[PDB]
Amino acid sequence: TTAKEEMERFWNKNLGSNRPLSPHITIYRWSLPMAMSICHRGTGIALSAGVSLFGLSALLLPGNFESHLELVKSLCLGPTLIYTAKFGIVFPLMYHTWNGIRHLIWDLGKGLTIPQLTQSGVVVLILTVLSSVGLAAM
Amino acid sequence: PRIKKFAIYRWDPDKTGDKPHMQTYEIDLNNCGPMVLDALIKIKNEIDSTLTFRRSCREGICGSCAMNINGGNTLACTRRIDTNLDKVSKIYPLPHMYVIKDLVPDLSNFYAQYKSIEPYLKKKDESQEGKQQYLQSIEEREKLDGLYECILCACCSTSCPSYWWNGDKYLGPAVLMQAYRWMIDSRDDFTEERLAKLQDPFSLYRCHTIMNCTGTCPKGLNPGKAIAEIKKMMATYKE
Amino acid sequence: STQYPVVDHEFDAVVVGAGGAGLRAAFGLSEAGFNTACVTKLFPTRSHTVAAQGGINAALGNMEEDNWRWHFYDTVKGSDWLGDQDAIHYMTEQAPASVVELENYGMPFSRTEDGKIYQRAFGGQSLKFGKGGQAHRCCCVADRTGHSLLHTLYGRSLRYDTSYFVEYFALDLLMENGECRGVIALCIEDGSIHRIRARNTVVATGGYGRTYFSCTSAHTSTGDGTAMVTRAGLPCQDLEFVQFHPTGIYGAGCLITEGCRGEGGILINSQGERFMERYAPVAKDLASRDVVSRSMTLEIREGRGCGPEKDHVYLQLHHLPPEQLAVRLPGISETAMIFAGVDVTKEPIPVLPTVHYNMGGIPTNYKGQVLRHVNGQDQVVPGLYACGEAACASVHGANRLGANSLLDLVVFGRACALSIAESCRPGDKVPSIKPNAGEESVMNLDKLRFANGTIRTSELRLSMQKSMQSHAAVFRVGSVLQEGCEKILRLYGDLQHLKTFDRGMVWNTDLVETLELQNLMLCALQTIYGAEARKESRGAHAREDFKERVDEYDYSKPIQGQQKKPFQEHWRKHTLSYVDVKTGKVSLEYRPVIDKTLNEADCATVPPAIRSY
Amino acid sequence: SSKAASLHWTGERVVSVLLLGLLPAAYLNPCSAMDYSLAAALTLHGHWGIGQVVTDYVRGDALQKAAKAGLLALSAFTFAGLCYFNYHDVGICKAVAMLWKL
Ligand SMILES: *Cc1cc2c(cc1C)nc1c(=O)[nH]c(=O)nc-1n2C[C@H](O)[C@H](O)[C@H](O)COP(=O)(O)OP(=O)(O)OC[C@H]1O[C@@H](n2cnc3c(N)ncnc32)[C@H](O)[C@@H]1O
Ligand code: HEM
Ligand SMILES: CN(C)Cc1cccc(NC(=O)c2ccccc2C(F)(F)F)c1
Ligand code: SF4
Ligand code: F3S
Ligand code: FES
Repeated sequence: TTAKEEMERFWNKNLGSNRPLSPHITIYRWSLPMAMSICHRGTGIALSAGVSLFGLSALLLPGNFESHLELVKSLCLGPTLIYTAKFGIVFPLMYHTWNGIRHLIWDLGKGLTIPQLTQSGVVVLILTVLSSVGLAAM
Repeated sequence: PRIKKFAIYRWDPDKTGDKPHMQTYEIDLNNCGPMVLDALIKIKNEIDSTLTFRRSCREGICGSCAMNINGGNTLACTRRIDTNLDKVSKIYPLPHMYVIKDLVPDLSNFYAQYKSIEPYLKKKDESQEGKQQYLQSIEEREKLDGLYECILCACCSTSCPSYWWNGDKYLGPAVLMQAYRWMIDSRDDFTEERLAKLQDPFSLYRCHTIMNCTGTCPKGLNPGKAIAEIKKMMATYKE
Repeated sequence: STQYPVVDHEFDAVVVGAGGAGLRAAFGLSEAGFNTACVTKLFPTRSHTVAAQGGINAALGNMEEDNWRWHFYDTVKGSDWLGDQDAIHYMTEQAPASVVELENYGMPFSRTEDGKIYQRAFGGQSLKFGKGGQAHRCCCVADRTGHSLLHTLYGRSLRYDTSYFVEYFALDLLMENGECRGVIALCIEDGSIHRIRARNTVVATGGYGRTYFSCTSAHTSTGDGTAMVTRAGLPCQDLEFVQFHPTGIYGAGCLITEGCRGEGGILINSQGERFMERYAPVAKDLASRDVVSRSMTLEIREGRGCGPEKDHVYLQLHHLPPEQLAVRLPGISETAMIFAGVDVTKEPIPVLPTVHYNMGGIPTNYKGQVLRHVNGQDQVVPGLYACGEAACASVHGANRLGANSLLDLVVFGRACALSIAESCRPGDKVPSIKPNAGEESVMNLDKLRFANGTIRTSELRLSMQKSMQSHAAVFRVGSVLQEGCEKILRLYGDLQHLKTFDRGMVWNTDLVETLELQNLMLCALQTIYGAEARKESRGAHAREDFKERVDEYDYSKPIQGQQKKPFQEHWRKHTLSYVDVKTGKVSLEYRPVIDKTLNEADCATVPPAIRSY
Repeated sequence: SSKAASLHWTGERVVSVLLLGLLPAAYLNPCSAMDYSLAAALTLHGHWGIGQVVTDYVRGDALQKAAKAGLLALSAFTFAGLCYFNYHDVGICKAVAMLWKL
């Protein structure tokens, strides 16, 4: 028998039988490294959705950009109410940027021990809250 | 007398219409060993001789008793029982695996993947083998440390979320580290084509450095580090 | 029996076992061109051999200049002259060739300044035939040498088309009119039964350490092949000779290597004195396993305890260099921390002499052929081979030399392959077995599957293990051995009253451990009866009443004015043990040790001498 | 004897460091020339980003065929949408600047 035949006979046996898949998402213990990879997907997808909505509306929706700004100005420009929108845009962007650097540091080969992971994970998490408050204040 | 509670995953294939369920066993810790396997065998010997599980060395150097205890894939003979009596130890089979019976997963695909990487010394001229000992400098031997020690418990691979979703086409942490183990071996001549065997999007590039592999390894090894080191070789190697 | 589907398999050769010997024999046949099947109850990597820590002996001469003939002398001297010198010759000569073979397969041996395979000192090994002092010939992969051996032997076996029957519990040998036809096996996965028939059968199932309460061996070391031989009415050899490894952790019963003593480990008693120099002056704490454990076990009887309840002794690593305990012995550095809770660089290791090696087993040629005993003479069983710990070519004889088993594995695994490659060709006539053959093994299986007695499998196992531990320890007297014999015989009748709960086909660990119990018992009976009958202190088997080493001559005084003792009056002979399966009766025969070598001119016979270091 | 999977991985990390460099470069030097390069890097990295998500979760021969097409259609429209905005409207840099002091 060969390696490819063993894999081919593996699936043929299990799928045609009443064997259950052992629990995975339900049972596995969470950690900071774990959770921080979910967010990088989330932020990546949310940011791509944001960019796409900005591009697609330009071709579909009529008027110039200044026309759309005056449309937002119709509601009350609350000093802390508009801060919510301004923070809610940058927060995922900056997290993904900081965590993206951490990913690039990893692909370079450095910082792949369990202590260093949880260390650099916090650094990314802290830089986010600081840069997101710092940019919303601009 | 200290009483510890164990909640264990149970499934019988020979019982008609038996659905997976949890079964609780209580154990006195005074006349029992310190490790989880010591407890597992104690309920096997006395309380219920239906609890089917894999055991061998009880030494942490074979990889039979690999299972998910308290949300972590480790060896039961190495993991000591939490002396906290109020907490109930939840024992599960290796995550996202076909259950043969109780805590016994079908590792056939896993082993098969290890066969596909060719984990054996390959020289371009094997006519002179069996008579001369191959020379390897003491520094080239240091390169294999942290890699050869792998016991193939499947703990790391079965902890990888990407290996859950793509177990069929992605090799996983354990298997990939062994591919690397035979890459940097100074005696191996096939370093180039060992990398070319990974030139599809699934074999190697299904890793996203989630790092669950190195975190859960019972032997303390670092497969993820090696996997990232493979990726580096893939972008640099020529011809 | 109309409940069990039988699926017959047809091969050229069947190797039962996936250890070192098991694997080497397996792919060696495939490499030779044979259609080979490999039957194993574990996954090949889980095989004990993985737990091996010390090293593998070869006279490569990488530290100093060495000769394999000096290694020959050390092994036979260690075997207390019960070792068959034809087999020891073959192994010691093949020692350098077989190691080079493994390193070329891809085994990551530790390296030297030169770049060659790192060798190190070990117990009972000496240069220049015992005269030249300490010898360094133990090749090792750091402290995980058996692990790496098994992995690279397994790794290499994927290169060949060997049919692996993974997790298949071999029940009995398929036998017909003396000649062996193969094996009948239970498939653990679906509960089915398979009659795998071949021309030649290789039994490599390892030791039966689980016969005792405290052993270094794995839970799956249950001497299964040994039982298959005795259920066929064939004899077992030297089963009373059980090795007690001097250094094994008191707690769970785990093992720290003899390589601890090889690098520079010291043994400490009650006062703190190096008590091993008090017993053996020349070899000190790096003496043979039967001598070192003899000291430790008797030290507790003096009252000189070391533990909380005063039962275990010590192995100290308080003084050893920190950087040495990272490249030479990193495997014990972690395993002592887990079970004992001990830092190896600052705190001493608590140890007790515990069951380690079974030098006894299935009687074997130097060619690896199984031997039956007919009319006081030797006779080869057609198509039946054995290698490794389960075998007994008596390379180890009365006492195994340190780090020789992993050699014994690779060498005699290879030997079984070569003997088949010469005697017949691949694709030869595979003899047919009766349609109703092996049915009694199936019926035995069915009886234990639906077993409903008064004593549970686990409780009877415990009753066997504790019985052997107190009656057949390091020291034993005829008085205590007699009580142990009738106690074990009583427990064989208790097998009728076995209780089994799991009634399933798929993965019945309750059934297979009960099958293992049958095997363990059959090993125990031959061990204890052979021990009580042997009235001498040879090798590991030491008698307080018969403290003398009884040979065919009194080898203390010059060999001249001495009348030779008859064969049936001394004790320098192999214990052949039979057991009637239905009544549990143990009957014993005896066959002489082989003294002649394969070539006198190349390797001279070493005559019996005084056994002391 | 091609290595397309390795080059694609390398390409991803190159555009990642390019996009990382462009963000502060846009803040420092905001122009039409920075708008298009930001429109190029922003769509590319994202297109290869979701491309990984698709290859991870989407199981099937018929589904991945449609998903990779539908993603390409979106990515093409996204790049065209940004380029139109850079040419006929204020451009990315100016749009963020106007939106911020609001
Ligand atoms: C106990 C021990 C011994 C030991 C050692 C460490 C420990 C904990 N370290 C050693 C060392 O460093 N150097 C050395 O020279 N010796 C050392 N020893 C002894 C040595 O390691 C062992 O004796 C040796 O490994 C035995 O090898 P062998 O191949 O003969 O046996 P195995 O490793 O146990 O493998 C047996 C295989 O056979 C299959 N099997 C067993 N029973 C069945 C049945 N029922 N049916 C089908 N297959 C069966 C198993 O699957 C196993 O793979
Ligand atoms: C300049 C800041 C950014 C950096 C440094 C960066 C870096 C990275 C890297 C290296 C990855 C690959 C992670 C991996 O799978 O190994 C990634 C994931 C991803 N990014 Fe970015 N990126 C940035 C901004 C953005 C933006 C603006 C978008 C929106 C278009 C985006 C969308 C995505 C998507 C969709 C993924 C895939 C999700 C995943 O597989 O985890 N990124 N980022
Ligand atoms: C580890 N838990 C239990 C959380 C959990 C549950 C389900 C999916 C995930 N995580 C992913 O799905 C994931 C996240 C980032 C990159 C790649 C992936 C993946 F490769 F596709 F697997 C995590
Ligand atoms: S790398 Fe670690 S977790 Fe993975 S199989 Fe090896 S020992 Fe187990
Ligand atoms: S657990 Fe899987 S994600 Fe890649 S580094 Fe991780 S192998
Ligand atoms: S049984 Fe050997 S690792 Fe747990």
